[PDB]
Amino acid sequence: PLFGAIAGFIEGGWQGMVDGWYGYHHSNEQGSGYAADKESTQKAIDGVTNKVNSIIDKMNTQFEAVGREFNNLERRIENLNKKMEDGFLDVWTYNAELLVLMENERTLDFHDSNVKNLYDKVRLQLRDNAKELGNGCFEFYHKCDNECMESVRNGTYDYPQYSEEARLKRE
Amino acid sequence: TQKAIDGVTNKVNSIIDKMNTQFEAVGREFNNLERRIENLNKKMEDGFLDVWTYNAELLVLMENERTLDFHDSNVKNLYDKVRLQLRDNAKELGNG
Amino acid sequence: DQICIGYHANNSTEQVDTIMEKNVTVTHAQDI
Ligand SMILES: *[C@@H]1O[C@H](CO)[C@@H](O)[C@H](O)[C@H]1NC(C)=O
Ligand SMILES: *[C@@H]1O[C@H](CO)[C@@H](O)[C@H](O)[C@H]1NC(C)=O
Ligand SMILES: *[C@@H]1O[C@H](CO)[C@@H](O)[C@H](O)[C@H]1NC(C)=O
Repeated sequence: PLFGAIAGFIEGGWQGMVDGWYGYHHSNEQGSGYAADKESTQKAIDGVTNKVNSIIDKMNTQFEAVGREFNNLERRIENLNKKMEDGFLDVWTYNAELLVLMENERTLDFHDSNVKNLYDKVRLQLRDNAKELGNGCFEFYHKCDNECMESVRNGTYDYPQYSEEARLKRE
Repeated sequence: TQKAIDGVTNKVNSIIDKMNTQFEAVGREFNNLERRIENLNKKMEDGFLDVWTYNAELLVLMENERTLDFHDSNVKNLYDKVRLQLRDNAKELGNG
Repeated sequence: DQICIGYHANNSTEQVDTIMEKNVTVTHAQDI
């Protein structure tokens, strides 16, 4: 202005970071950039376009109303035709609108679960070498520069490399 | 609780709103030499009633699972909110 | 040395509807 990340413990979005849908924001002594996590954004985009294309594909065989004419002594058949065409249009209108509603909530929950899964991926990598600040941040306990920033953003974070300074800094 | 009750009443109201334009069966009469068209009318009305019965029952089933999972996610998001703020000052006992 | 995780935004006024909430503002939406 289901999952608890988007509009959850992460309070709001980031206007500066425009490269992807989800990403990072590092703030060390060497600078402060707003990077984007690829292979999560691309997976989300692929899933979203696949979902949209399936919604287009499943609705190709709808009902097409044709014009049939009847005379004044064919009013029951005219009423039957009107009710058939209107009932099929109502059925497909309900199908389209209700499918839009469900897939909209599913898309929002999918984005939320993607953000929470990225959060959990970073949490499972840093382990105790960091500190969950509660808003989606991990204040590092050792000296972490760009070289370990890119490994956190990669998926190749090396836990045994950094454990001496964290214990000393704690009280 | 306020957000949860607003969500479930909104879900129920959208369930009522999407089903205003169902099929309404109208009585049409045919004679003994109009039996094919009588069968056509019977099959049309019964097929539309079956379609909307399936729509209502299946929508009730999905929205019932969604409501139960919504309450479950609300409880888990409250639990995770309290864990996040308490940090190491507390201790998870496992039961909540 | 923070490595905060978040998501993308604009100032867009694109609005969608879900089952439990209307007037949902979204970053990107596709009218169909
Ligand atoms: C991150 O991955 C890219 C792509 O494979 C690679 O070039 C880069 O060296 C990696 N960084 C680290 C710290 O391993
Ligand atoms: C939001 O949805 C409501 C229905 O609850 C509708 O009246 C309103 O026009 C929508 N908002 C906008 C800005 O169109
Ligand atoms: C917001 O998303 C819209 C589409 O709704 C897109 O045109 C735009 O690039 C994003 N950013 C801004 C600043 O509007």
